[PDB]
Amino acid sequence: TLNPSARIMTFYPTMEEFRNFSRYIAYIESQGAHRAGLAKVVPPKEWKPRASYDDIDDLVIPAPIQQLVTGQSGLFTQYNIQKKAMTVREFRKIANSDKYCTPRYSEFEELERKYWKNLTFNPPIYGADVNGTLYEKHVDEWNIGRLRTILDLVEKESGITIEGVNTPYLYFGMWKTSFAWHTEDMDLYSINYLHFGEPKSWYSVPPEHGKRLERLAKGFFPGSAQSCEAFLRHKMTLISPLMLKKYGIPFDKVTQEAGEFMITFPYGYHAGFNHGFNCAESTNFATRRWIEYGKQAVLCSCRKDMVKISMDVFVRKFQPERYKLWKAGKDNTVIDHTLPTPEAAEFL
Amino acid sequence: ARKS
Ligand SMILES: O=C(O)CNC(=O)C(=O)O
Ligand SMILES: [Cl-]
Ligand code: NI
Ligand SMILES: [Zn+2]
Repeated sequence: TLNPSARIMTFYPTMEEFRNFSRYIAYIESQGAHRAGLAKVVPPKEWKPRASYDDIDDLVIPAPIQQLVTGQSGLFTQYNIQKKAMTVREFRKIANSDKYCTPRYSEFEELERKYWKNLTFNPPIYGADVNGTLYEKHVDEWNIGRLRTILDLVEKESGITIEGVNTPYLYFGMWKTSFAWHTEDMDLYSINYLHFGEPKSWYSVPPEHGKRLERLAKGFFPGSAQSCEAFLRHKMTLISPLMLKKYGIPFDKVTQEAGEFMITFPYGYHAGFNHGFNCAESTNFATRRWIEYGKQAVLCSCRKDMVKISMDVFVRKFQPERYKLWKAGKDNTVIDHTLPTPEAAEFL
Repeated sequence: ARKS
C-alpha cells in the first residue's frame, strides 16, 4: 500500500500546487499521508502569511494557562490554572526569561529526555486558545481563517460559529508547554501553522491503531474512563513514548519548525510540546472522508457545552441515499482508515 | 461551545 509503515510524511508543494488547499490535502492522502495521523507540509519559500511579527506586542492573551502536571512512570495528568490576562510582550518576556527558558541541549533526543524528565516541575504558562489570526487579509493561500472546506457548511447553511473549530486560534508557547493526547473535536482534521519562534514537537498514533491507545489509557485511568468514555477529549492525559513503546502502541514523532504546517487527520491521536517561545495558529477542517468519522465520533458525556456538530446537514447533502437509514439508527458503515478521501481519485 |  501507500506508506505501509504509516510513518509521518513531509511534503513540499510548488506555489501552483499550494494554491488549492482542499486539492492538495486530497493529493497527500493519495500518497498515504493520512495513515500516520499526522503530516508536515512545507510551504514554498516565496510564501509568507505576514511581513513582520514585531507589531503584535500589544496583542492580548485573555486567558493564559499555567499547566500543573502530576504523575509518574510515564503517565501524567495535566491541570490548568487560568492566569490573569497579559500581552504578547509580557508573555514573551516571561517565556524568554531565565527560569522558564529552554535548557541547553545538543540534539532533539536530549531535549525530549529533559521534557519527559522535567514535565512535572516548574509549571509553565501556555498562551492558549486566543481568538485571532496573524494572517494578513490579502493572503489567499492556506489561510487558516478561511480554508473554504465543507466544514463551512456548519456556518453558511446552519449559522453556527464554533470558536477554534471553524474560526482560528493562536497559541503562544514557552518551553515545556504541552498538548495532551487527543483527536480533534468530532474527529475532524486540524491544520497548524507555526508563525515564528522555537519548534513544536509532535507524537502521533496511526488512526488504524487509535483504539489500542484508548484501551491503554482506559487501563491506566479506570476512574476517568468510568466517569466519561471519551475522557481523552478532556485533553488532560500525557503518556510518554517509552510507555507507548512498552505496551506496543505504534507511534511516530516529528518536529515542526517555524514556517511549517502540520495536518492532523480524522481520528489521529496526537500530543506534543513546545521547545521555547513561539506562536502557532490553528483551526479544524473537513473533507468528504471526514463525514463518516463525524457520524461515528465518540463524544464527551460528562462536561457542559462540549463541541457537538449536528451531522444531519452533511449526511443529507453528501450521503442522500443513506440518510433515511442513518436517521433510523440503522447505518452500520465500517470505516477503513487506510482509504483516501474520494477527492483523491484523480491522483490515483 | 468552543475549542478548549
Ligand atoms: O498547538 C497546540 O497546542 C496543539 N495543536 C493541536 O493539537 C492541533 O493543531 O491539532
Ligand atoms: Cl483513574
Ligand atoms: Ni489537536
Ligand atoms: Zn467527559
